[PDB]
Amino acid sequence: GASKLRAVLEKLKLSRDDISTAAGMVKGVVDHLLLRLKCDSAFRGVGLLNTGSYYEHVKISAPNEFDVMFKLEVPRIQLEEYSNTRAYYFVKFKPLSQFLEGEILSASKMLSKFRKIIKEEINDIKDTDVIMKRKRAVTLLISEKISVDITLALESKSSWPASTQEGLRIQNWLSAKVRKQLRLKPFYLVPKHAKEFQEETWRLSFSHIEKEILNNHGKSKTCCENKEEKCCRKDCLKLMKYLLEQLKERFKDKKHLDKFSSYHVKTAFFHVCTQNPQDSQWDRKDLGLCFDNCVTYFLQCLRTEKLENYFIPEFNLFSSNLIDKRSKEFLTKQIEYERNNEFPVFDE
Ligand SMILES: CNC(=O)c1cnn2c(O)cc(-c3ccccc3)nc12
Ligand SMILES: [Zn+2]
Repeated sequence: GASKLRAVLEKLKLSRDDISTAAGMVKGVVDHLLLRLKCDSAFRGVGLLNTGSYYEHVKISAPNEFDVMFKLEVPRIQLEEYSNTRAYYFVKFKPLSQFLEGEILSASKMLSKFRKIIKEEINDIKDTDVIMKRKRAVTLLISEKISVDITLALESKSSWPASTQEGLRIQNWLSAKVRKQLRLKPFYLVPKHAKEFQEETWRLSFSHIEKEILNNHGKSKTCCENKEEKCCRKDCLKLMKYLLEQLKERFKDKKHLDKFSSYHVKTAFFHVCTQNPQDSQWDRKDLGLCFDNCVTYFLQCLRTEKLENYFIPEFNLFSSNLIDKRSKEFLTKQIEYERNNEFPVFDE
């Protein structure tokens, strides 16, 4: 039974126009900020990284909340893996000379200048109302409705770090040909500190590869281009994302589900895609059965405390050090109740 699932997808489709207009406001303000940022010597090669839920056509809800990524090409860089983390690194070289705190590029000094130019650029913009919310990377408020989370990401056209070597298991699904082509693409580093925290580390980002895989997702090149070749991959991800957002909303006044994100759902989704490489395993008629494997796999990750990063196999997103067992058990309790009662949180 996919009735309640198909119902939700129709309601989610109704949010498309509001999200689209709101994205229009954000594209306006962001194109402006990038024009002003490009003036500074350090942020010369700055550009918009067209990655995220919106460009991947999976932005389910919240038109008043957008995340934007700013790429900055860095020339010949050297990475030093921090404390065997496989995801966190120090950026060494091998225009950013001003931000070097030794031989290591400072995340803090880099972000400070970024925050400084952005702060300076939002007072000069009078056309639309734009306010900047203080740091607690950079958050804007367009008109007085839309919030924009702005992330800075370094771009490296180098070969991917060794920790990714056994990641991106798309060979039997998307082909080895595609895996070779994808790994030839750059890789990003977002400033994220790691526990000790180490406020000088950078985390690996493959937002662009997630987009490529989501927007060209079948074994067949003509997947979702004809009546006979329609699949339910994207619809399963949209439903998983919506399941977490609804439960997170239902229990906001509890605080358990705070540490869970759409990235956990997306990672689990790519794992299920690897397990079911055939387009025939994703038939539109089988949506109920397909979403049930997604729910089921996700629950196994919660129980076993094992959700490996799709690109970095050794990095566990569901580690006890990141999410406490009692929180995973609450999320399990709720998802199982929902599945058992024909998803009451959907019509909610
Ligand atoms: C909770 N995670 C997120 O919200 C989130 C969003 N993008 N992204 C991402 O591009 C990478 C990772 C990540 C987190 C830990 C270790 C390895 C990779 N996380 C994210
Ligand atoms: Zn498809």
